[PDB]
Amino acid sequence: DSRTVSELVTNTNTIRVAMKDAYQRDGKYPDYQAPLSLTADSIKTDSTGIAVAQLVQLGKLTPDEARNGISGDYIGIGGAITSSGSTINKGFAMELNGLSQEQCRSILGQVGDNWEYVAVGTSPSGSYDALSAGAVNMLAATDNTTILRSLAANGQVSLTAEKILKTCTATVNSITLASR
Repeated sequence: DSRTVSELVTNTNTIRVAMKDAYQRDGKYPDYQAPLSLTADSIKTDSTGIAVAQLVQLGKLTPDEARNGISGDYIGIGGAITSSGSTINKGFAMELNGLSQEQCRSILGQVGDNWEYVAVGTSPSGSYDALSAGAVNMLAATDNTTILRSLAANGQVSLTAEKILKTCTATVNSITLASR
């Protein structure tokens, strides 16, 4: 469903800018609070510190821009680290869950170059496996199948069509995008 993919791709850009704008004054980004309890009602009211709910409450996102229309979940957003021994979320990460191989490849080809960190996982609809385990390590080494691009030494990898074919190789795929 190309309309849904297109919407998610366009939204990814809006979320990136929203996060940078909202949390520039602070100098660091919020911890992950799962968005999996949110509904089309409570995206507008939730007070537990879920990033996408905060961006909606700030007017930076509409309620639908916060939602992954492929998985049916509100989009997961958590912290990311920018140095090896750090406890501070100097970056942020968003995860796009529940993607078929074809959806994953389409999205990667349309957004992957816009981010400093790009990883592919297998998080299903209903789960955010890349964010629920703590801040994302933006310095993870790149490899063929899972960490595509990162802030690591030699992590600035060109996301060629052939490299994208080497990933999203699972039945159910997910993409994690992170930035300073």
